Amino acid sequence: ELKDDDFEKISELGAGNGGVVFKVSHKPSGLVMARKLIHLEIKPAIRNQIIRELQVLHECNSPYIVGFYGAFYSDGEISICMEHMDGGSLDQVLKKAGRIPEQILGKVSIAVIKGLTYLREKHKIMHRDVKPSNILVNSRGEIKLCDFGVSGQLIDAMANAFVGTRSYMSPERLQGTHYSVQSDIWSMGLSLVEMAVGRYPIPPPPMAIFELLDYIVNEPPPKLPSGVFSLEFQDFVNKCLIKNPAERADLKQLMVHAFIKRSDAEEVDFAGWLCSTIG
Amino acid sequence: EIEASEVMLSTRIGSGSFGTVYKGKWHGDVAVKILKVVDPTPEQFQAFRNEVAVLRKTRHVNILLFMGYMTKDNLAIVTQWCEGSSLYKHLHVQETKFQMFQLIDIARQTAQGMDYLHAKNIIHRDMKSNNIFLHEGLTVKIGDFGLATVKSRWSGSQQVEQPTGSVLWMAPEVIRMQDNNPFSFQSDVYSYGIVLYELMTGELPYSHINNRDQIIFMVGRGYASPDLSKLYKNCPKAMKRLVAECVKKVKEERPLFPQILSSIELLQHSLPKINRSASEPSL
Amino acid sequence: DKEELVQRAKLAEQAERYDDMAAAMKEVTETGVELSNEERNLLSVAYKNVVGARRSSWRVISSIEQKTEGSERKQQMAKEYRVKVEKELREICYDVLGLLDKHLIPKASNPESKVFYLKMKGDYYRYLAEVATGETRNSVVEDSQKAYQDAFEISKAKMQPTHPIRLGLALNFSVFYYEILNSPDKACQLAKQAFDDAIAELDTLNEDSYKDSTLIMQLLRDNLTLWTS
Amino acid sequence: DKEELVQRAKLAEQAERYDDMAAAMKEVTETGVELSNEERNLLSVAYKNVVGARRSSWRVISSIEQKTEGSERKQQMAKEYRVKVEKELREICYDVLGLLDKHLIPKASNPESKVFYLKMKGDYYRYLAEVATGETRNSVVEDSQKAYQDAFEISKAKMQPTHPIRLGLALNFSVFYYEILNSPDKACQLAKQAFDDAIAELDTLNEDSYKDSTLIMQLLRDNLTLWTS
Ligand SMILES: Nc1ncnc2c1ncn2[C@@H]1O[C@H](COP(=O)(O)OP(=O)(O)OP(O)(O)=S)[C@@H](O)[C@H]1O
Ligand SMILES: Nc1ncnc2c1ncn2[C@@H]1O[C@H](COP(=O)(O)OP(=O)(O)OP(O)(O)=S)[C@@H](O)[C@H]1O
Ligand SMILES: O=C(NOCCO)c1ccc2cncn2c1Nc1ccc(I)cc1F
Ligand SMILES: [Mg+2]
Ligand SMILES: [Mg+2]
Repeated sequence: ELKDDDFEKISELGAGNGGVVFKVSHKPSGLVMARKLIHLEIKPAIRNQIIRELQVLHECNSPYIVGFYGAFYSDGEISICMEHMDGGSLDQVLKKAGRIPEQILGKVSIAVIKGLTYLREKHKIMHRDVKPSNILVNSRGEIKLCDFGVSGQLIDAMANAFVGTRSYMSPERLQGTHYSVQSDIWSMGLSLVEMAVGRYPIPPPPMAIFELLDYIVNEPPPKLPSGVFSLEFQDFVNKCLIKNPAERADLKQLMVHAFIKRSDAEEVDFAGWLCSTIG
Repeated sequence: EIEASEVMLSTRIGSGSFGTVYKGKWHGDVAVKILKVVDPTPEQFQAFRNEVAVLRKTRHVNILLFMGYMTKDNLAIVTQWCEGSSLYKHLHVQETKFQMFQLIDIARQTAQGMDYLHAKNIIHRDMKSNNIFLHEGLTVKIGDFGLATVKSRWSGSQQVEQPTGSVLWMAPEVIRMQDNNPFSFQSDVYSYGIVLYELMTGELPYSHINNRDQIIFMVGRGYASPDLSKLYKNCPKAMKRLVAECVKKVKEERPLFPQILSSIELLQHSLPKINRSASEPSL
Repeated sequence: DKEELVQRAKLAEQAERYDDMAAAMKEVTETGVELSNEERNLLSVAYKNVVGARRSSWRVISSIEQKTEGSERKQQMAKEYRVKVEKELREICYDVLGLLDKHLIPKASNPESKVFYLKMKGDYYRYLAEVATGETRNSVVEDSQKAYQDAFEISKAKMQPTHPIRLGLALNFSVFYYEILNSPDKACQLAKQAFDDAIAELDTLNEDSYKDSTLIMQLLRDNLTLWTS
Repeated sequence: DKEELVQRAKLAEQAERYDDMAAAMKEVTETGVELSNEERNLLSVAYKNVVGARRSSWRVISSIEQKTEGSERKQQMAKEYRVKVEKELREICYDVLGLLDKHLIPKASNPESKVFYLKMKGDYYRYLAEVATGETRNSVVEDSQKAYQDAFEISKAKMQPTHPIRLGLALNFSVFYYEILNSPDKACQLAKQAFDDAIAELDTLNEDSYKDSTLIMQLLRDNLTLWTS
């Protein structure tokens, strides 16, 4: 198994509302992994249940899903051990590059759809957290998903967290409603929009998190600025950012959408561009 | 301020919304919270020291002692250590079984402490179950009060003026941020009412919601309120009336804390000794 | 006086006694005066708890009867007790319907009230159906079908897609389709359609009725996945 | 035959149907057959549930009765309804007392069983004393005191202080002292003595006697904590 003592932290990869992830080395194996510590105060039975639910991640093997080695509870914190992602998160790259190139955005959308359909098919799991900070990249050019809702009890525990700044919640999910994968698709669309423009698009060209939610519930969905993007991409994102879940395209429609096909046909040196924009 | 060489940091305790708590031994056992603010603005630092002085001025039984601050080991604040576990741990993590009069007395002590703070024009934002400790078995100790200028970030010489901390105890009128200064006495009253709900239910409000943003939106819209159906059956009727009055969506509807204390005293007067006795179970 | 009888029924409700409550409300119904919106809720809840207790009892009795799997007098006595409690439930439901098809459905000015009462009628016919096995099952099943359909027409006609009454009617009818008629495809279709129609008009949700709306919505979601498996 | 009625009572228990179990046990004991531990335990459980529901209801009714005295004649019918509840409350206890007088007390060949039956008699007299007022209350409590004292001597002479029945007897006696006699010091002294004896004679119980005994001791500590403050 995995225990606290077997890891020597190398660095702090980052910190979000939920917790903090450290790039550490597993001493018995000598490999660098990422260990996410989430602080929470729950009963030991809940902790055991959450560990058991996270044990499912052993067989969730996909080129579009981050790796996983184990999880344990050391002291008031749940520790999650996953493979180390060299490129970090797409939010980091958005901090590096002003705005993502459209070809790379297409490749990103292809990877995200592949991951979401892999989850919904072989695990019946909804990500529930499709965000720029939750998509990870590698030095070899791979794109993968992390921080998806495998453990329901863990989600219930994280329901007790501190207020946020920005949100990637589909308006149906804010309205106490859920349309299976359409909400994850809406999150994907908002992530691609926020990556295309060099800003958070919800206050379209600051506002409190409540005002952001009120806007994304009671206002028209954001759109890419026309004239600086191809038509297939704008149509794809307008399909993804649809208020009505039924009219919102599912995974199958997006897979054969024109923008996705155009992105798949194109050859993009994603690894080289990443190395350039992050050094 | 306080010299960092005087204090000695023991093993870490945990992390919170705006700081990380370690055990210290300066002039006895203390708690040192390392603040997350990295580069305090000079105006921010001056306001921080003003609030620190005001907090050192406080002296009450149900509120922890605020020793002072230090600027050497980053920016940190020193408070009186309490060995007793937090009320949140007792109700939820420990699921400690409290009798009805015990909970009434806990609520009365907490109301006394909050009344002390509000008598001094100190707004204990982030007032909640983790900020309440059961010192010496049943004494209530209130912590992490005030500190407006540190919990909220600062955009240079201007405070960010955005909500922070746990949302379950967050008042609706402060979730909306419909005013630049939504923090006042009534927000504390609402947070205290949520604490009362946890006491009288033993469970967190909005257990059916498992997304924080959904909670934010629904509470801000008024579409969700703590359901009083979870309240304990043995809970006195006036107690349920009080916990209903405290969590009123209307800001002006929530009563002030002197009224809270008066109501709790009347409840303790009316508290009979009939249902209190428990008989043999159907073993 | 009507107010004293309603206060007594509410008091028995607060006392967790659901026999003096049901009788008190039936006596109120026997007055032959039209109910108000508040008073209807007490009647519904009381006769709902009365029926649910016997339903749970019947479920556990039937589970034990299918669990024993032996050859002795215990199974016969369990069957006798099952038919006893079943007869009690039948009497309860028949008293309910006679109270309904003689004072409430015939005299209901408000169409919403008629939707409510036809919903009740279908629900109690379903309760009679799930226990009655044989030739008589087909009659109560079809009567429940007619009550549900008549309620559904009025709901689709003059009811909001987000009103709790209509959502509950849709849920009840989907459960009736899935369990009684054993037609999962059409039940799933009805649930999906009701889900979508409620999703469309989510912005129109006042403080008067919000918790019930999302509660029934989550129940519909749960039923959906339960059946899509 | 006897086992058939035992199975019927068990089935009524599983079905949450208690009045059926109460009658099914009252007919069992009416014969006067040799009573085993399980057989008497089921009767105690059934009767206890039936009267507990109604006594909780009465506590609620009496609490509501004193909610507001400055009103019209709404309390007039409330007190009559409470009288109705007591009429449906005293007579069951009297039936149990007559049952205990019929076979239970004479058909006792084990002092433990006599302790248990006298404990039950005192418990139900205590329940009657709560509703009973005036000289009636004193008349009832004089019987419960004597039953409790005759139970305590046999419990001390024949059973270990750690015995769960004896622990429960001490607990119930303490409760009666506190609630009716309003003698909190004597109740506290008795409870402390019983708990101290239980601690002094510990870690000698059977494997089965490791949950009930601990639960009774925990409840004793809870009562001690309540009465100290
Ligand atoms: N396997 C990994 N490799 C590299 N960096 C990682 C890895 N996992 C997480 N991170 C980093 O962890 C940082 C914090 O992300 P999370 O802890 O998942 O919370 P989050 O993405 O910030 O979501 P919120 O809403 O802000 S809490 C991200 O910005 C990533 O850079
Ligand atoms: N005065 C104190 N003495 C001892 N431990 C404390 C004290 N205050 C807080 N703690 C501990 O510090 C950890 C985190 O507490 P905090 O940092 O105050 O965060 P919080 O109390 O959960 O909520 P906030 O809004 O961040 S104060 C928990 O394990 C507490 O038990
Ligand atoms: O970490 C989480 N979120 O972080 C950002 C906000 O979602 C997270 C959130 C919910 C959740 C439910 N069950 C596990 N959960 C998480 N952990 C997690 C799961 C799978 C992998 I692979 C890696 C992980 F870190
Ligand atoms: Mg994250
Ligand atoms: Mg704290």
